[PDB]
Amino acid sequence: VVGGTEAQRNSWPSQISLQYRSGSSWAHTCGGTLIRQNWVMTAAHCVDRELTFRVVVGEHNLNQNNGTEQYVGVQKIVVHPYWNTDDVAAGYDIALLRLAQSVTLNSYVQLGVLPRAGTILANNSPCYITGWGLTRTNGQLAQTLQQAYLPTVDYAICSSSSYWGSTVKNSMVCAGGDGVRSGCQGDSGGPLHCLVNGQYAVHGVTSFVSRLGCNVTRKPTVFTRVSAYISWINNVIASN
Ligand code: NA
Repeated sequence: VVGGTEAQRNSWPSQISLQYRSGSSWAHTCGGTLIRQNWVMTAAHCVDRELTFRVVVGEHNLNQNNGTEQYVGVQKIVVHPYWNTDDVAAGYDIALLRLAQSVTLNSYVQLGVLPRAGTILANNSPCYITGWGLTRTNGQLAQTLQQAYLPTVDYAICSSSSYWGSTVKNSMVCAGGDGVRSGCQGDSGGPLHCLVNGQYAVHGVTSFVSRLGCNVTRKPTVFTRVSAYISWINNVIASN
């Protein structure tokens, strides 16, 4: 997250770190959201590679013991059936991961609340992106969980020529684009939390930014719109 600030350790209890085994160690690769005690939602493009993955919940500092982490293997990966790796702009950038064991809920570990199906945010709605992604274009991952305030940009605007044009679809949400704050590598799969009727819900799964850098004016971060996929999510979980 570029232009972010350190999150309080109990602000975003549905946030997870997806990590892969790298030699003798594990390394953070993207974010995601806990949606059942044994299911995680992330971006499809995060699990494109044939790696060994684990999920870490209750994480705050990637490089120190926080005393709150639970580590759990990924048992099954279900990517959206329409997803196509060489066409992120077509959408369907979403995947569910079944965990090997169910995690225990506490003040650091909670289920993410999803929006009702079909819900669309008005232009300029207040949202926070959270994650451990790069803190500058071509930079390094954050140690501690970061958050940034990124107001939504509605489809009519973000699909106009000076923004994303037809690369953005109605199945997506855009947020940010002020040139100071944005998502960045390592944030993919992570949540966009928006305050609706007094309650934060996860409205987006971070999907892509502009190859011209993370924080670029009029290239808001693009997220998969979770409220477009409520039935898909229910169906997968009901059938697995
Ligand atoms: Na830690």
